[PDB]
Amino acid sequence: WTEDCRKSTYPPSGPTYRGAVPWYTINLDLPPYKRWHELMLDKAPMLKVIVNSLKNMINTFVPSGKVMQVVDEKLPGLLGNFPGPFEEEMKGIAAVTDIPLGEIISFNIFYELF
Amino acid sequence: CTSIVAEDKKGHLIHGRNMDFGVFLGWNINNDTWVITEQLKPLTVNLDFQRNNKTVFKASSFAGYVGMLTGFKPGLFSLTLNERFSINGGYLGILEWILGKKDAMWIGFLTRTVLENSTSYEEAKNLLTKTKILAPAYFILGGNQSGEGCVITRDRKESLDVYELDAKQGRWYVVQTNYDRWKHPFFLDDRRTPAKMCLNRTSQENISFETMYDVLSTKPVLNKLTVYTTLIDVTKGQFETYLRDCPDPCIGW
Ligand SMILES: *[C@@H]1O[C@H](CO)[C@@H](O[C@@H]2O[C@H](CO)[C@@H](O[C@@H]3O[C@H](CO)[C@@H](O)[C@H](O)[C@H]3NC(C)=O)[C@H](O)[C@H]2NC(C)=O)[C@H](O)[C@H]1NC(C)=O
Ligand SMILES: *[C@@H]1O[C@H](CO)[C@@H](O[C@@H]2O[C@H](CO)[C@@H](O)[C@H](O)[C@H]2NC(C)=O)[C@H](O)[C@H]1NC(C)=O
Ligand SMILES: *[C@@H]1O[C@H](CO)[C@@H](O)[C@H](O)[C@H]1NC(C)=O
Ligand SMILES: *C(=O)NCCCCCC
Repeated sequence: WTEDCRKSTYPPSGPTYRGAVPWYTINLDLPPYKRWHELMLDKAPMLKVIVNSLKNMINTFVPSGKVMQVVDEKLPGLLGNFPGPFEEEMKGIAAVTDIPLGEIISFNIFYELF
Repeated sequence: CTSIVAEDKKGHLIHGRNMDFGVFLGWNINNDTWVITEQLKPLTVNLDFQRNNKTVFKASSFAGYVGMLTGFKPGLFSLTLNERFSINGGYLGILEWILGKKDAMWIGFLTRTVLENSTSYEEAKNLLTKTKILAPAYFILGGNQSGEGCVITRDRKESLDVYELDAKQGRWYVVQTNYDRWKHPFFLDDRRTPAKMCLNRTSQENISFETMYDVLSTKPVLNKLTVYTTLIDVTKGQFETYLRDCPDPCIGW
């Protein structure tokens, strides 16, 4: 089932539209390790909520702590170093958010992981 | 996801997409939402990537994820990525990478490389068509001239098909959800057909930012998984994305 094609929905308003999204400027002239510093200082708490909610689904199958030790201690070396800017860009994000590198990587390769 | 590249009567290209994601962490039975989808909306950010105080490319991404799923180079081309499903998906691709074969690029990284470093629509098109990847995907890419819009259905090591615009034959838009165009959509999740009926009712003349946002607001093209809606205009340099909600009643996927 489908709905009647909607009319006059732009500019966005109503219960269809949660809100505008903010702009951040990422200066590529900065080295990759410092590119995300400003953004991650403002967004670190929200991403920490995801990793929590990620731990709860994992916990329903196999205990989460033991799972997360392996992702943090053994995954970064298992996958090796990522090409180009990404190893440093993710290493920066991991340090500014206090989030282990394995979890920042798991977030960034979630497509391949499905 | 749903990605559309339309072409008005005067050859102007509109690129619109919905970003559906978040089935993996389960369901919020208290307010009828997906756990991840709600948690990705406050993470969604717009990014003006600059070099020498000049915009290289703009994008919509989730904070902390360095790859690019939605973006454009102003006046050049626009690129959105849709998830493709396969037998083993990334898992062979990941396995080959660990055991040592690193001749292939991660999916978020390649569109990031293409948006940051490719110079033209044809250059972007060639790289998305023939670059080895670890998992299948859909690349939906529009340009700056008329007729420059296509969906690239990708295997890990091969381009299965490239569906391009042909206004002379009456094809003024290209739609792509999460299923191969020649195949049928999963019975329970057909958003490609309502997307077309809405585009068809709207007509080629009337296609615009407003009508494009109209079709991406029609259920089920809008659904509980829809985190945001981006409308792109490469020639005009306009790039708007909006957080979405689907209040009950509304389909889940
Ligand atoms: C259905 O219920 C969910 C849980 O009650 C809602 O999820 C919450 O949405 C909030 C806003 O979108 C999130 O806000 C953030 O919360 C964390 C946790 O305390 C704070 O650190 C953050 O500062 C805060 N906001 C920002 C901008 O950082 C909640 O995290 C989030 N809760 C969970 C468990 O995910 C859904 O939004 C709700 N949906 C609807 C449609 O009602
Ligand atoms: C885009 O291309 C440029 C140049 O080809 C890359 O810039 C170089 O990247 C390497 C690795 O990060 C650095 O060691 C160099 O210092 C960079 N040079 C310059 C001039 O920036 C850039 O990495 C590419 N971007 C992506 C996303 O692949
Ligand atoms: C469009 O893109 C091409 C590269 O494919 C570029 O040469 C051209 O300057 C761009 N703009 C116009 C108006 O053609
Ligand atoms: C959209 O159809 N599939 C969307 C993107 C997957 C996002 C990976 C983090």
